[PDB]
Amino acid sequence: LTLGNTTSSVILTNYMDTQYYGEIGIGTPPQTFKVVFDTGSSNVWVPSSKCSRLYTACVYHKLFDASDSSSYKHNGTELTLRYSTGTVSGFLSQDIITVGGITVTQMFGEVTEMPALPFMLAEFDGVVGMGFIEQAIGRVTPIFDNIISQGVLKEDVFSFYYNRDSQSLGGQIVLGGSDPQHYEGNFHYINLIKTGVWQIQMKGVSVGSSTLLCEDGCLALVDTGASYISGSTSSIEKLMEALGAKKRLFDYVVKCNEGPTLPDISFHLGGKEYTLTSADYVFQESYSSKKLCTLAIHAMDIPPPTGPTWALGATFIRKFYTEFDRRNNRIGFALAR
Ligand SMILES: CC(C)CCNC(=O)[C@@H]1CNC[C@H](CN2CC(=O)N(c3ccccc3Cl)CC2(C)C)C1
Ligand SMILES: *[C@@H]1O[C@H](CO)[C@@H](O)[C@H](O)[C@H]1NC(C)=O
Repeated sequence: LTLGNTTSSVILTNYMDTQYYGEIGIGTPPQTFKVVFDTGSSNVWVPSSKCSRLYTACVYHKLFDASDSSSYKHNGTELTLRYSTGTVSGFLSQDIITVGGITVTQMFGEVTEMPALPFMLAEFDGVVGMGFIEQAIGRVTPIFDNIISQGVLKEDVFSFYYNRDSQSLGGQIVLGGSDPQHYEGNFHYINLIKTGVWQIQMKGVSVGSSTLLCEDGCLALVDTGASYISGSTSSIEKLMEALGAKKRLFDYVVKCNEGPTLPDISFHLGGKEYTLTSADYVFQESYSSKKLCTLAIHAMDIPPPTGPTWALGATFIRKFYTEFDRRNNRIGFALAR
């Protein structure tokens, strides 16, 4: 493990508080893509020019054209990424990828099958997984592992800052460090339950005074690629019940007036109590009683080995700056400023 003296940031754009993405270039000359950085997976993919135009999602995103890249190297083995809320499919390819000014040779998936629901709902074109090789499909090396192999980063860590807001910085990732301009107080760490997955032990979840949730203990996925906080269907039904929340098709709501009356939600992680006020988790876009406001906390059942498990996504990261320590297998939380 070589540690140099470089640091890179990626500027992130915030879309509707649910999608955070920046820019990467692929090939010679670079073909730019908007991608999301997902600690909850470990592959890289962008949609491919070879994606049937009968896939509307492809007609609406940037497509990588190998035949315009003088650095592309063929491989072609099949690939399928089955995420919690949708699937993509295609084949492996190799080329140069610029990310934060760092240039790295990388194997990625050229997706030739991307469903309208949901990809038609995506602002970005692709994903850059920030997880370990233990979660990478097709045994493909992760892009951070590859960057780490170059020995240029100060520390074997990267940090996420998601702003709430929308002219202003949308978000920011620091490869090989953190940006103290974005957090305050001290960091506080937790060791990953295991290596291979950005997940940690969670002691309890309290809704207001009356602590409903996992009084015993549970798992928490720290997930930069997720818009919401998610828990087991079971856990979430009880959580929601105590908020007077009404469960609809894909989300929970409450009469827009009742939003601010909603109590605090805390999550106990290694000693500190991480609390979110209603303003932190409601989409207050009205104050009327005649209108339903949505909650940034979904119900989602994740299977073994990973699940069952809570997910802490953009709803949480927005309040607490997050550093992913690969060297020590821990995750620091600080108060985002
Ligand atoms: C292969 C294996 C590791 C699966 C387990 N990992 C996972 O499911 C990932 C865990 N992090 C979250 C991630 C969210 N996905 C869900 C998804 O639909 N996106 C999405 C989000 C918002 C709008 C539109 C879209 Cl499309 C974003 C995105 C990133 C494609 C799935
Ligand atoms: C895809 O990469 C793997 C991993 O090294 C390799 O064995 C395989 O031969 C590649 N396929 C081709 C056709 O280049």
